[PDB]
Amino acid sequence: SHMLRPVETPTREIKKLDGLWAFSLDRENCGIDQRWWESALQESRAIAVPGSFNDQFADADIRNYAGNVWYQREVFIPKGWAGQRIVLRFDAVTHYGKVWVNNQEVMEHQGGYTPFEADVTPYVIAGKSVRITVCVNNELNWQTIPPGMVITDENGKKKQSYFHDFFNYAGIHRSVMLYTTPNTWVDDITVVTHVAQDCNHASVDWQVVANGDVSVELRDADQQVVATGQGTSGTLQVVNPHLWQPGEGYLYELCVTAKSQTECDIYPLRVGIRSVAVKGEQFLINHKPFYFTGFGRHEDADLRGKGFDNVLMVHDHALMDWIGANSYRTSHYPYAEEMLDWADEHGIVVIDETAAVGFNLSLGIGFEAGNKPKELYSEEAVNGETQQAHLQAIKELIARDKNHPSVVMWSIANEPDTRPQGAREYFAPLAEATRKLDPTRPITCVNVMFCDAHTDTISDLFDVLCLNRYYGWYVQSGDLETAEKVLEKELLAWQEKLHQPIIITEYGVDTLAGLHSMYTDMWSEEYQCAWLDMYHRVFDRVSAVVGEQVWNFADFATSQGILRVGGNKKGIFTRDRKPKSAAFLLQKRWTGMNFGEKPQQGG
Amino acid sequence: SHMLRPVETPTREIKKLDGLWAFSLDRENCGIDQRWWESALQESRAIAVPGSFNDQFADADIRNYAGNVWYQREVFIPKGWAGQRIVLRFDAVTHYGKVWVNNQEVMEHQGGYTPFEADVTPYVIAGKSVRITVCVNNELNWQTIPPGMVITDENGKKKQSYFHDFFNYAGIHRSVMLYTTPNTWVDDITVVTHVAQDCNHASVDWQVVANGDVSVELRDADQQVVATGQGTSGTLQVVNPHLWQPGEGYLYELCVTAKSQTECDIYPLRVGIRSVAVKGEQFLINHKPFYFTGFGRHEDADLRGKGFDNVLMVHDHALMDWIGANSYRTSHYPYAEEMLDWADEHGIVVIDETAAVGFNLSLGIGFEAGNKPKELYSEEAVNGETQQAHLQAIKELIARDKNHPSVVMWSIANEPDTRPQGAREYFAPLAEATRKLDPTRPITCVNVMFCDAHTDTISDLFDVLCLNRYYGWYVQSGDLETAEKVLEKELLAWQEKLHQPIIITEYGVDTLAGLHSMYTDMWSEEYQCAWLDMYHRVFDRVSAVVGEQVWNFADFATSQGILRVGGNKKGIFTRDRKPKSAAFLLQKRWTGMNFGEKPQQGG
Ligand SMILES: Cc1ccc2[nH]c(=O)c(CN(CCO)C(=O)Nc3ccccc3F)cc2c1
Ligand SMILES: Cc1ccc2[nH]c(=O)c(CN(CCO)C(=O)Nc3ccccc3F)cc2c1
Repeated sequence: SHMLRPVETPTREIKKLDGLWAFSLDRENCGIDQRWWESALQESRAIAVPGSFNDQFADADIRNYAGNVWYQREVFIPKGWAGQRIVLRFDAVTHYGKVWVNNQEVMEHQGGYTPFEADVTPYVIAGKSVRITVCVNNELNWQTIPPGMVITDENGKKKQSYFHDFFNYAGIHRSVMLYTTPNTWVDDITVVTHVAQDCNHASVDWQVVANGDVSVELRDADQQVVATGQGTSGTLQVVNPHLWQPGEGYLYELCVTAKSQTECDIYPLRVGIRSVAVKGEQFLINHKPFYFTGFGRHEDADLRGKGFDNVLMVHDHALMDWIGANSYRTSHYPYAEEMLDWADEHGIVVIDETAAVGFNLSLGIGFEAGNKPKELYSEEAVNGETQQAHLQAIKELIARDKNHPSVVMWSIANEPDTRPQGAREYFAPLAEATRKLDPTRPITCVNVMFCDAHTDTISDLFDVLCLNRYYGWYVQSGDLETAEKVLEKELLAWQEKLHQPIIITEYGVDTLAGLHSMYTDMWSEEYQCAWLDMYHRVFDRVSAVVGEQVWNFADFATSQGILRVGGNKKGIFTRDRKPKSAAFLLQKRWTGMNFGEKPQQGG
Repeated sequence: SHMLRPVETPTREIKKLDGLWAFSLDRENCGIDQRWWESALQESRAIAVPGSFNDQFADADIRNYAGNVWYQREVFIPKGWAGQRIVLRFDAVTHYGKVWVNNQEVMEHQGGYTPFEADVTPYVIAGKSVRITVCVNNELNWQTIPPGMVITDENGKKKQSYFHDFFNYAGIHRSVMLYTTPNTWVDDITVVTHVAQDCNHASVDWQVVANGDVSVELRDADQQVVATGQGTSGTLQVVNPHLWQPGEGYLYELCVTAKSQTECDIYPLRVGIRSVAVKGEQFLINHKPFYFTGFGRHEDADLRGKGFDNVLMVHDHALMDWIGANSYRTSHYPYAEEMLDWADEHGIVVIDETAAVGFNLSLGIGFEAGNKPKELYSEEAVNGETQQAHLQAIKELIARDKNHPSVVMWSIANEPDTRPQGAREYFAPLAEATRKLDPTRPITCVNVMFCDAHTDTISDLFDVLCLNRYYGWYVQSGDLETAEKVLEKELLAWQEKLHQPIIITEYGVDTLAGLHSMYTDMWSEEYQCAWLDMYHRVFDRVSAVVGEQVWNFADFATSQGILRVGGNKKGIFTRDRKPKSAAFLLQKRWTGMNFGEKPQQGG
């Protein structure tokens, strides 16, 4: 369906992200049989909502819970919403959630990171109080988008196992909200920006009205009409542009309007006039070679898990600003739009990624049998339905983010095993579909290291080569000398094989804050510096390398294991955002370069 | 003035705590002169708002900034607030704030932990947007509630000095909002709940209205009318009840109804049926010998400072609950109301405290530079204005929390130096006025240790004896063997002198998380455990001691100094809420007792 971020013009939001809701588990899964959405959640406890439910209660049982949980709260409908289209919207409900407005089911959704909404007008009376019950499921299987395997022992007690690194946090991670629109209302927009060697060109507009005549107009930062248009679906505006630039991110405003014989609708969409294209080994932005620096990030912090927070966001962007990072990838799932809005406004360049991580049965900490399917691409494991769900995930992401200028490329997935035979058969259609859905952005699929230049089967189907490389860590452990020979050899292989622009989208080493060593070995702050330093020497020798995104700006939680010391420690910053010495290393290299430009080969 | 916690039926809130305001510093203090509230803040940046401005940007020059900062924001006013009361309310603006609606100065407030509000109807138009500018000041001087001394050096820059331990966080710490009201509006309510010997008794209701007849109806949790009152002036509803007990905390809902011939105003007030008093050497909640357990706390956390957070609140309470804490103190300032709303609902007992802290001038080892007034109570320093401002502080807090059943006691001040001359003539009037503001709750002043039995001039004026003691820490450094003698010798010296209930409001020791020592010495977890043990042993032998609160629940930030290792480390939990070995020690002692019941000497 159509998706537009709610703003407040003839429209209005009652946030209802207002924190406190009632909360209780369903350990027996009799919540639907007993119709819990019909009565006050019995035996419930307070919970904060935008957030993960796992960490809020310092309870291991609640944290490791698999299955259904229930949220609930009563809210008032603004009396002034008398005759309006009243919509209930969840910016995210991790993995699955079903919604009842007082014994009337309105929604159902299967993906944890994108919004779903429903017209609740016929089920809400303006000025009264309603009972909103959400049932949330945090289970993964071979058709869910991060694939997964829910294991159930002889006792019936379920247990979630997955193939990605980060912890499987669940719950309502983002805002829920009631919002208003007139019965004639803009409900879908699509803007393509074009540019021709930086003096003028056009923005195609494509508008889906909920039954109205649409007019449109483009406004400066100082709010003046620089262009104007009429008609529905089709338009091309022409300009003398202030281009959206990685540095500043100048934004115009396209004000879309929907007119009945009786009702108006005004929707302002921030627009960034910029071109994103690949030419050979280069990633051109506004027809200029751009060099990515920054992080693979995560949505993760103490207490709130993947729950959104404005302070966290403000702080992290201050940090990424200080350190000199010009980019990042929404590591492994669509991030909260607030992030993309920030990126739009501050000129931050983003690699937007689906939640499609886990395709791989070969990332294992060995020697626990842990029978996984023997065929990755097979009816048991990654099958036709999976491909659909995957396709669906791509659709829902693009539908949401197609208009963000900050997004400079789509990432279909992260580290699938591309060796097995069905790999190319599974991904080819997804690469073609993605291009259909958005023709205006280069496409990528993040590559795991054991599917190297000689064994990978998929990378030619994409535009930019995004590599996850750990030479000197998981392999050639603690050996910088040989890791460097391999890294550079593998990069040159990829260069000559595909002649695409290479971005190292992951490189980093677990590092204990405060672990110092004269011998500069693996888990020490000094090693993290020596490692990163070595990678950088290599990158500056390889012309096709067009980007470097360190594996993790900050330590994050993972599933328990012998590889993970209370989580992943590849953070440049700790989880409470305190900088390891590598932070200062990067700030020198990144602030030291000419902005958005690859280093001549040496200082 | 009149303060009511906004709730939602004939009233509606659009929370302006939509994080992301415009923010800037005014290092030239020329914003007021240049009328910054008239246009958009130039040289601004996004800031999340609830929460301190200090830490959001990982910047020292902003963290330590003293002077004025500016918050700005725009907000559409709801169409449905057609001809209604529109009230702009800030739950807190640390220290000072001046507010402008577009160009209209609508507000001004000194005090940082209590709300203020005003009617903005004439300056706002429903259906339109309005610009909101807030000038926030963090400066502290002698006539301020947290007293202090700002020193402008030869250069044009200010540098704040103060006398309390915790860091001087500032900014908009709590919810800000627009909330609506009919023109006939309840604007004040006061409730006193008398009980006697636990079979039955009534509640006086007394309230102020904007011209409306009041239908006062008391309700079950089940919404059944268990009593009814009549008349805009008060009542006595004498029925047999369900007591608000510390264990579970039952709650009645007294609905207050104001009426005009044209408009009707409904307001639900949470009412906890309980009595509180001092009887000899006992604290009697519902006529029961109680025993306080818990912490002295602080509004403090990573990144956000003293800014409120639902997750943080949900988690901390999960901890206190788990560890066995049945009570705590709003240490050194009025906390956000949510904390008390939560305490009411969960039967959490709460010693409410004013921001009166810093009244003392001998409070450290200063190696550093002379002049700091000579006479604490003197026109130089703590004087007429300062007793006024102090009174004003007692007023506002009580005007807000007089109806919170969790509040079982008022704390006038913290660690005042009561040896100088004016000490007794200063606190006597305030001690008198407080009871005159609320005679339903006992009152205390938290005592510093160098005012001890033979030297404190001011304890007799209060009902309960609250003592901060570090006998094994600041003095008798690391000698549990003598620290015991002194402590008991001291406690028994207090008992015989005043014959009041004794609560140790502060007892704890700095402890580096992860510092272990076979020698069980200072700043080691082992020591912290041994120290707290030693105290418990002494409490267990003084029949007068009715309450124990460990020093801080969690490590927090302080001003820079030799005694503060990256902040006060006296937390039982670290700042990110990870427990020190003392947590499990307290766990066993606290949950191990009978609820609200002192051990039988020993145990
Ligand atoms: C050349 C080669 C061959 C085999 C490999 N196998 C691996 O597992 C990994 C680690 N992998 C990171 C991959 O980039 C990870 O994320 N691991 C993980 C997570 C949860 C449980 C157990 C786990 F090992 C690297 C790897 C490299
Ligand atoms: C018997 C005696 C005599 C003199 C003393 N002087 C002190 O300072 C303290 C410490 N005090 C806690 C009081 O309970 C504190 O809060 N200190 C502080 C804070 C910031 C900077 C420097 C600082 F010393 C105790 C104390 C005891």
